[PDB]
Amino acid sequence: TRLKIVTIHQEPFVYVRPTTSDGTCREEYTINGDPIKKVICNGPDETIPGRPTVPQCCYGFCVDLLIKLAREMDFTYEVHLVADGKFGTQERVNNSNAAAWNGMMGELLSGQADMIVAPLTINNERAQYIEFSKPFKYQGLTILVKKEPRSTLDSFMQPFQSTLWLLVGLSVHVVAVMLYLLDRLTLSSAMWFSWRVLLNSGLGEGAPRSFSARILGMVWAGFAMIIVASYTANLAAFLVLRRPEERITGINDPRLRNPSDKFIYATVKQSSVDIYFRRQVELSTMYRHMEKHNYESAAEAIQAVRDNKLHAFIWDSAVLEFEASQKCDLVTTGELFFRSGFGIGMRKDSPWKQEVSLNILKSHENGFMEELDKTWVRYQECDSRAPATLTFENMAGVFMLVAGGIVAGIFL
Amino acid sequence: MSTRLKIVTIHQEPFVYVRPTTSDGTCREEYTINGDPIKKVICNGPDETIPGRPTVPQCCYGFCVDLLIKLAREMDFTYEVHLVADGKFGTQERVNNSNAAAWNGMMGELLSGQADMIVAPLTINNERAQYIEFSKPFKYQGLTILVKKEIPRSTLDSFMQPFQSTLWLLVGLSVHVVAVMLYLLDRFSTLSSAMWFSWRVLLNSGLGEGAPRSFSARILGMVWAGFAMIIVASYTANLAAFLVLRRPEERITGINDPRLRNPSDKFIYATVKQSSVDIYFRRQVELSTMYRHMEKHNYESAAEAIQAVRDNKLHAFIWDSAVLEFEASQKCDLVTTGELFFRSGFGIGMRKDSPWKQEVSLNILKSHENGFMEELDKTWVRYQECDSRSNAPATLTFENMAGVFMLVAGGIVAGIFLIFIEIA
Amino acid sequence: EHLSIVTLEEAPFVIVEDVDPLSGTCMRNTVPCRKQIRPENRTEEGGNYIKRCCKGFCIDILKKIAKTVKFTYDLYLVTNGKHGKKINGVWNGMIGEVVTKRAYMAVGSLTINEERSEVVDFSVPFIETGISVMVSRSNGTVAFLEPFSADVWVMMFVMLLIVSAVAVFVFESFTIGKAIWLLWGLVFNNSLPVQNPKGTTSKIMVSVWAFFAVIFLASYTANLAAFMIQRRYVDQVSGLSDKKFQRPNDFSPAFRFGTVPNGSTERNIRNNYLEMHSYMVKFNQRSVQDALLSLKSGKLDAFIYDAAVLNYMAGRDEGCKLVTIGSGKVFATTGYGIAIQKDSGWKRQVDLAILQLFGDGEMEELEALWLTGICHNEKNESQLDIDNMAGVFYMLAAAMALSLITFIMEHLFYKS
Amino acid sequence: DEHLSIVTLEEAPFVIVEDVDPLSGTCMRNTVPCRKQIRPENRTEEGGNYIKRCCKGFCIDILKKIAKTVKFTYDLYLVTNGKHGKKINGVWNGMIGEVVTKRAYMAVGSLTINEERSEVVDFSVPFIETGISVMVSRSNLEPFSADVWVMMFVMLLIVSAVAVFVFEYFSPVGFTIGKAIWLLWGLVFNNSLPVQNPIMVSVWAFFAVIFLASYTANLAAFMIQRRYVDQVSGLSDKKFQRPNDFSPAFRFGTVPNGSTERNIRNNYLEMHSYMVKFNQRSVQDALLSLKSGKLDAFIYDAAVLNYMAGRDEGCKLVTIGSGKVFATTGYGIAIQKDSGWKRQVDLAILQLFGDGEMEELEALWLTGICHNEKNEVMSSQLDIDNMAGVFYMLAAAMALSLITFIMEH
Ligand SMILES: CC(C)CCC[C@@H](C)[C@H]1CC[C@H]2[C@@H]3CC=C4C[C@@H](OC(=O)CCC(=O)O)CC[C@]4(C)[C@H]3CC[C@]12C
Ligand SMILES: C[C@]12N[C@H](Cc3ccccc31)c1ccccc12
Ligand SMILES: CC(=O)N[C@@H]1[C@@H](O)[C@H](O)[C@@H](CO)O[C@H]1O
Ligand SMILES: CC(=O)N[C@@H]1[C@@H](O)[C@H](O)[C@@H](CO)O[C@H]1O
Ligand SMILES: CC(=O)N[C@@H]1[C@@H](O)[C@H](O)[C@@H](CO)O[C@H]1O
Ligand SMILES: N[C@@H](CCC(=O)O)C(=O)O
Ligand SMILES: N[C@@H](CCC(=O)O)C(=O)O
Ligand SMILES: N[C@@H](CCC(=O)O)C(=O)O
Repeated sequence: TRLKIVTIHQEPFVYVRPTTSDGTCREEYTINGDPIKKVICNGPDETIPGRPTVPQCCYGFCVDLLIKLAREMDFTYEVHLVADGKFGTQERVNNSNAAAWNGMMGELLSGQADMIVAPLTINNERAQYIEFSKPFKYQGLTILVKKEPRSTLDSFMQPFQSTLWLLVGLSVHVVAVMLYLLDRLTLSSAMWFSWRVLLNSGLGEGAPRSFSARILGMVWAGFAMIIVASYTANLAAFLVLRRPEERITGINDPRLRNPSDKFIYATVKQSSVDIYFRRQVELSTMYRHMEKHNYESAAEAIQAVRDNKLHAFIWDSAVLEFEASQKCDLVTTGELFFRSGFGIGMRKDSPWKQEVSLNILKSHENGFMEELDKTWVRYQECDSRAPATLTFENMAGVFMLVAGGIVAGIFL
Repeated sequence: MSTRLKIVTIHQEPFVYVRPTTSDGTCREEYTINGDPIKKVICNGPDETIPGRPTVPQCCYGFCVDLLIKLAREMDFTYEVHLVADGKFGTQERVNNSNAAAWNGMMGELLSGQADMIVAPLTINNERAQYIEFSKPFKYQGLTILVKKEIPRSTLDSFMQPFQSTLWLLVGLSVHVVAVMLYLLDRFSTLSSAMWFSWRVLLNSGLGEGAPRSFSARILGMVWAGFAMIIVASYTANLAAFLVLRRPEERITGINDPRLRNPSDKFIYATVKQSSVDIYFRRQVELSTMYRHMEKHNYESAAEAIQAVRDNKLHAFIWDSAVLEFEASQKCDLVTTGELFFRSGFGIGMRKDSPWKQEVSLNILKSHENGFMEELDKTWVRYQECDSRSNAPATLTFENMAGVFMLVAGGIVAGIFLIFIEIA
Repeated sequence: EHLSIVTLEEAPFVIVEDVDPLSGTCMRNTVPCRKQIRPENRTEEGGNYIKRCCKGFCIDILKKIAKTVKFTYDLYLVTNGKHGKKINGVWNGMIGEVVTKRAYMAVGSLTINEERSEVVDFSVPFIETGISVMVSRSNGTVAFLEPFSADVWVMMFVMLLIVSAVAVFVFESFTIGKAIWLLWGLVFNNSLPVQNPKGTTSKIMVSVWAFFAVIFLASYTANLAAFMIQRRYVDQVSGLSDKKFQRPNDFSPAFRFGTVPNGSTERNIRNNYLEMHSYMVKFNQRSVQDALLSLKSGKLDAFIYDAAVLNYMAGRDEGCKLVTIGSGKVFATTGYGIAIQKDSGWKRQVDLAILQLFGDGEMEELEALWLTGICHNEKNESQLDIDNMAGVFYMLAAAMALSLITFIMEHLFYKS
Repeated sequence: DEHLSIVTLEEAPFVIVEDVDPLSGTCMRNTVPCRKQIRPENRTEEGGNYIKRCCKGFCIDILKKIAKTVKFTYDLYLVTNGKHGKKINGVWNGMIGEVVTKRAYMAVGSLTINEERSEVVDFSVPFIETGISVMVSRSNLEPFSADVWVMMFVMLLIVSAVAVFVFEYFSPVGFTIGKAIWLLWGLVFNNSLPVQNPIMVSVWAFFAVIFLASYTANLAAFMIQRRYVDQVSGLSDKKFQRPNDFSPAFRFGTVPNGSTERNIRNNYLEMHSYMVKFNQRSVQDALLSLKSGKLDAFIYDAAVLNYMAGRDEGCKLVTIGSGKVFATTGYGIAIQKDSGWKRQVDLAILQLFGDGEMEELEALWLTGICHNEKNEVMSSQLDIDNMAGVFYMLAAAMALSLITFIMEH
């Protein structure tokens, strides 16, 4: 027969762009060297503020999966974009005794759609009304952000770990005390000799003449050149390809828990990520900051995180990591949490659910999803860097360590 | 319209792959790195796994097979491909007849009628052109010498590689402008003490015998000490900057390297026997010395010399550029060292009285202009080259350190001569 | 509602521990679970069934679910070992017992494939699992002395001595020995307390040495920054580079890939790459620990295995020599799932229970308590390690004790 | 011992055209005489008198050698009509036009072997590889970070307060705090302080190790930027296929009626229509367009661009793609069609390849002072503009410090 297909515009999975002036989809070839497959989508063109329906050209990962599923079972389809432009939610707006769904969920429950072929996440709140197949996308939750600077701390203890610096001091007193012993006021001359040799103070106060003490001091001066060459070495190594900052909160981080108006982390309104922080009473406080600073479309939050408007952005790992591989101004949070999966959605009484889901279980077994990945998740590299001017904050840090040592020295 | 013509080829690895048949007899279906079907034909060649040298069918695929098919399309002819009996390329020799010479290899079988056209990476040269006609080359190449990837030596240079001769004159002009200016600025307007003051402040000598105390000379000496930490920081900065993106010294600095001309028994090089390079070093009398060494160390198959270069058995392997560069893009233990030489071209071979030479050469020109040969290059030179390889300089190399040490020692010895100059 | 469940033993998903003989019953987390042995026995040629206590991750899921949906359970283990393989149209193992109706539900280390999904049903995925390969890398990397070459010692000391011998005489209240300590002190970044020469010619040669100082310093700064700026990387090719599943040979002399025969990974590799089916069936392993020893003792280059079980192992490895090829690459993308009766069953409500365990965050707390490994628990662990400082301090301290040997030798020569 | 008249063009370094030496009244060095029939006008002629010049180069040398091995006479002639080869209204003009026009029996020079040309004329074996190529000049002094001067002055103030905090020994004036601010400030600028301090000097020394380590480490940071990477690498990139994209547009062009024009026309129609409007005049003028920002990138023949980059002063313009060459065609002596010395000329070229004399020929003509650098791209060999900025800081602060000296006076 003929069944309707509802989908939403998601950047990596479902591209929704209009056609040329003639009316057919522009034929193109991907960077791999393959014809990109597109179909017709009748939905609200966001270009016209009017919210009017207009057929278009749609293509992507979920489009290839929709053509594949249409090839597996002996059925045809008629794709159309979702009317309201959101994923879906359950609510009761005008009826205090009867509730309904909105989005693709609403069109499915109202009969306006027969199948959802978009990155639709599986969860328990939606499982009460629809039936899902075996997931076609393994993902999670990561806080996505656009991150800025080389130094957050004094640069003397950064290249050498605490064991290396403490070892250097232990050698300072091993050569000061071993020099006082081998050369046998005097203690201040030994400490001033070792410290003046390590710091190039050049006081010229005293010196021992014993071959044991001269060899000890030569090992101490050469070792001083090697430890300052290691501090300047690894200190110069953290100039290119520096380790990422802790702005990536992760599952259990302080930045994700505390709702400060300066570090704007938020979720898309009328979506699941708002329900993740709205249901938990502990995050209710954060929910407050999310209640007044939430965004509608995920692309608006992406542009806000690119325009330095939104600090962090908790979102699915597939989309956030994809935008991090496409727009290298943004990075996802480490320690991936809330691992879920995108899968197709069907109604309960449908028999297709038995076969189609099994087909997905077969679709993973043959490795077709790996080719779809090779097509629709490709990482575009960026500038590997560099920091340049960005050296002031550190220099103020190390200068703050020196000035702090001058204050503690004034107390002494 | 058929004109079924036999076709002979050789096993040169990028251009002609030769792998065995599957249990059913068909070729193993494989997928092109680009994600496309790999071509396939059957070859009647020598079985290398058995004593008999018996003829056994195989599956052969690659650049020369694909180009062979494209030509079989543009011109209305049919083919039957097989590997050469003797297993080597064409060369002229006289094994049993002292007064008459003959060709053996593909060139031979092509002249012997056993084949009607040879399509392989055949070198183009004068000796073969007098007996066979070549096309406008389908491959433009030369000869490179292959070596194993030895200890990362340093790019040899003098100690002044960081700063050219033009900038040092200005730097020294500022040094004597601030030492003589320090002689004028001292005491608000001795000379040797001023040069020792400014130089002692620039080199951190810290003698302290002479030192200006004026706030103009002490503040100018603080901009001078800051110019010393910034100039020294720039010296160590760029001196560490050449360190990355360095080209480890190529072992043989071209065919005319110190180790290359003199056949010292520490560095042994050779090429494939009964091959084009054998005619190149056998004809050229001057290279006879090298040839002498090669005369005793050449190999029958080219792959054997490749693995010899990988197994530290053989030191250097002068060969065709496309094969060696491809093996360098396949194995990370092999590099091609030095400047290219004998730049020739692989072209389709056929007897001189053949009219196929005209249309075939023209279709090679077209396949060049059509951009088809570039596609074949993307397909069969996968260029899965080993990249991001990072130079590791030896903590130091006597050379590139004996230059600065030689300048300093020379300064001393001359400086004794300069003490003899101050004596007068 | 006594619901008997059949399961298999594979840590840490199902840890089996004998009952405490002092307490008799099972203590703490563990739920009662029996196990019956056909080959040997105490009475009735096998009729006696041993009693055990089962605790772990999936066991906590079955007991917690048993508390949520209010269905009681008497756990039972599988006698014939398998995962989800079917032979000659007859299935054996956990999914085999799920098809044989000997267990209403089946929770454990059971993978979800199409062959089982066609004959039995599964729930929502609990953990992402698939086909993956594991190989071990040697911790062979090796340190500040590496920067300067061996020419540093002979050349530098020789030139110094010769120059103070030559230069001292080019230099030509008190006169204190030789100023070689001033030269070597100047070589080690100024910091020289020695008195410079008062002559006019010595003001030249010393300057030259200053050059030989700073340049050497620069080298000691460049080259120590050279060898140390090459770390934290891996260049093994991705995207099925070995081709061993189809062509066993590679740029390496051999590629060995083993699968558990009559297993889900073997059947999936048997149905994917027939060459991997022949070479995997020829290289079929016995147990998982035997293959792990084959990967640790150099007896096997790699293994092909479930992905999650190998993912928890990274923490387990000590000194973490071992690692998962691809920094977390997954090939099949399937999941674990509790088996239910075909067509008919509580499947919907039980799935609500699973996704409820995911909704309450119990997967994150369980992964933090069970899954999290001291290893890699920290974010990635640029900073100079203790190995380099050990390299320097071995030479500094070696020259210190050797300096004391110069003091004892100075005493042996002083007593003369 | 035959006529074998040869037509040629002038294209350096392959065919350099020099005036006859007036003192020698003959072609100096190893030049070959080459005339030019100026037809349209003359002092007392109308298309009959030919001017005299002296042509010498790489192609001239290869012509001389081939003529030595194969016995034939020849008189070198320049091409009056067009240049090179081009085909208009089915009528051939240029060198190939004169070779097929029988106005020249042979045509040797910087002439490419192409199918359309090989239709009407014959070609020998190729002696030099020559195709299409791209070349672009990349259109795109310490990291003080507004802290060198402010931290040096505040370090002098902290040196004064720390000097008053020392309170040791005996000092000359009631100056000395400024002598410990010049000694402590100098020590902050990498030791070099001759003043024996009476610790505050230890704190400033720690600031010298840490702060100096930051100055040298960041000085190595700004210099560790990998450069010479081409703006457009592939020549199949989007910057070439779709010009109206990045703003401003990437202006590029080529030289008309060559091999690149006919092959680019028969290959890409749209790209040809886009590049025909921005076509350039001469090779050196196109180098100026690639240098003066009038053209972001420039694409043309490979060999002439290889030398033009090897002899380019400063080696600024380099080939895009680290020497990538498309098309792959090569030059060759153009002989008479259908019949000719088809095999003898090739045999001469291939025996000349056997002796190996090209290598010497390219060493004499092709090898530039740019390919003679180290095997590494070397980044910037030596600071000529960056070091001059630090010298402008030392000289600017030297005249300003002299203003503090006269104001101090
Ligand atoms: C899908 C089936 C129905 C084929 C469509 C038949 C027509 C609708 C044909 C007639 C002329 C074709 C076109 C010819 C010109 C272009 C080539 C190509 O567009 C471009 O090359 C981009 C440069 C530019 O926009 O000018 C692809 C679309 C288009 C409009 C073709 C699209 C389809 C067109 C309009
Ligand atoms: C002498 C030295 N003092 C600072 C920092 C540093 C670090 C390691 C070794 C040596 C130096 C400096 C800058 C530039 C050149 C040499 C040095
Ligand atoms: C597109 C193309 O180059 N076609 C060529 C043609 O140019 C040539 O004239 C002819 C030989 O006569 O062979 C065709 O294959
Ligand atoms: C885990 C394991 O090795 N299981 C094997 C199974 O693969 C094999 O089919 C059977 C045949 O006897 O023997 C079992 O022990
Ligand atoms: C530099 C230039 O534009 N030269 C053209 C030439 O390419 C063309 O062949 C000729 C007429 O055909 O007209 C010239 O002006
Ligand atoms: N190594 C590949 C080369 C062909 C290709 O993948 O393009 C093979 O032997 O099949
Ligand atoms: N000599 C060439 C001119 C273009 C080029 O040098 O590549 C030709 O015959 O067209
Ligand atoms: N004409 C150059 C070409 C160099 C190259 O192959 O890039 C030569 O033969 O030396």
